Amino acid sequence: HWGYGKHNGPEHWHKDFPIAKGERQSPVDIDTHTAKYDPSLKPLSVSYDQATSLRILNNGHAFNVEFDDSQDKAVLKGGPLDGTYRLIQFHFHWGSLDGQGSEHTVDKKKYAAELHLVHWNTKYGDFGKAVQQPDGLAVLGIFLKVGSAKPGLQKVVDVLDSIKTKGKSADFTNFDPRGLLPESLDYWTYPGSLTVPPLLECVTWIVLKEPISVSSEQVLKFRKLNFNGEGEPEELMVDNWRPAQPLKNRQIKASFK
Ligand SMILES: [Zn+2]
Repeated sequence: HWGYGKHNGPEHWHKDFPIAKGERQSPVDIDTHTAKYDPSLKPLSVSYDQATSLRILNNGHAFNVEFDDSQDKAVLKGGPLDGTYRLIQFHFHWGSLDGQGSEHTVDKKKYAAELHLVHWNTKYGDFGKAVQQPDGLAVLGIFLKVGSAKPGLQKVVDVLDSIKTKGKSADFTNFDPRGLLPESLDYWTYPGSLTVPPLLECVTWIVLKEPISVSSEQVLKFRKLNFNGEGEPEELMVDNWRPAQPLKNRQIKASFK
């Protein structure tokens, strides 16, 4: 099936998903000297006070923290967006070593990891319908560097032992995703896609400038997960990032001077 290796990695994905070579693929390199400051961009509104996490899942590519998205609870609005987008899940991408792991890059710099908080446009009624629309998703992307521990992440790290292998899930209630946000909400934005198959071109990307710091111990626990299922040959869940894709006919816009 698709994955991150020699034989089924990103360089192969186009065979099953020809949109991989499309016009608006993600991630991309953010060239900070060309991104234009756009004074028409609004502050991002992140309203996560009523977020209801339900469960964490090892899907065989990453782990997903899932939310109850049956009501307007946890919503992203403003910024570059028109309307209201509901939080469905978050996950990460990370490396085997701290010098790689992010999907977006900044002037070619790779961070140790990248967090994606995935939200769908409530004008399309459900997630499956939204991913069929060019404005269906808003993904908030946050870089991770290694240094001080992020206290807000520790609940996530300490449940990973229980979801080591593909197909495992665990109850994961009352997790507050505000604890994963940096101080500033300054951002870059551009139109793009999901970074895993089916690679749909339905995302407004919002990539925060300011990384969060996590500890080496924290990221080390991400790297003990497994891509394989229970009892199969152990292949550590590392390097689950797609590299930068061509920018083509797109502009990256900065919310900040
Ligand atoms: Zn992602």
